[PDB]
Amino acid sequence: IIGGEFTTIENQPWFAAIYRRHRGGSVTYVCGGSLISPCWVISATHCFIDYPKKEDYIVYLGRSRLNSNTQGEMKFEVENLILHKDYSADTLAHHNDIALLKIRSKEGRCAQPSRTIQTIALPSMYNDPQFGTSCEITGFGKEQSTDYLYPEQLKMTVVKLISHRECQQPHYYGSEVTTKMLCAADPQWKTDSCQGDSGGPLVCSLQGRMTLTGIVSWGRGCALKDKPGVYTRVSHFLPWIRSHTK
Amino acid sequence: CSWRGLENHAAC
Repeated sequence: IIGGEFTTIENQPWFAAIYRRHRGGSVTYVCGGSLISPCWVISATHCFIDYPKKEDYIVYLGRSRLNSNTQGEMKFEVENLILHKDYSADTLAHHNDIALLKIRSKEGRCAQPSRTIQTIALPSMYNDPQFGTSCEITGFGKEQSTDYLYPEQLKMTVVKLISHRECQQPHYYGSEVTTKMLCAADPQWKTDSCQGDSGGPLVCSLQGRMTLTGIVSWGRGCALKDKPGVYTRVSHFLPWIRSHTK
Repeated sequence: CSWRGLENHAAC
């Protein structure tokens, strides 16, 4: 998250911190995800597309910190790593950039809702907030494009939903942005999701309800003028989410 | 690769 603010998982308790175990045992942060049900973390396929082996993944819920334990955090293996079969990613856009991680602790349990572990409502289908709506994005992604490190501390920021019209403008993303994506950016482009925020939630309040409107998917750079964050428009993937979480 | 979309990518 470029700019925005540090936060803790209490402020995004559906936020799933998804890591990959490497051969050699190193565990790197992959992406955010959002707990959309106790067993289901939704994230971005691109986060996993190159390493689709579920066994490599560790999902934490209740994690406010990237490389240290957060009290009450839950560690999950990924029982199912469901990538969107229509995922595509050239050039820039990541299409159908949505992934489901069925999470299962070593105790065979899903997320146990706690102060730090909560699900995020999926939007009702094709029900997204209007452009200009401020939504939050959360992640452990880079705080600066040029950063090598991810923040240790979860961050959130607020970006405003950008209309598809605005976002497909050539000087934005042209046709890279689809209706299955939501662009969001800061008006000053000063804050944004960034690398490592992928998969994470774009949460809007569709009034009254914190709603997983978007999944951090892609963008050119981060907090780059005319380059919004692009989010998988979750409300356009409910059938897919439904058909895969049943 | 320094971009969202290439997290956890083989290259990158």
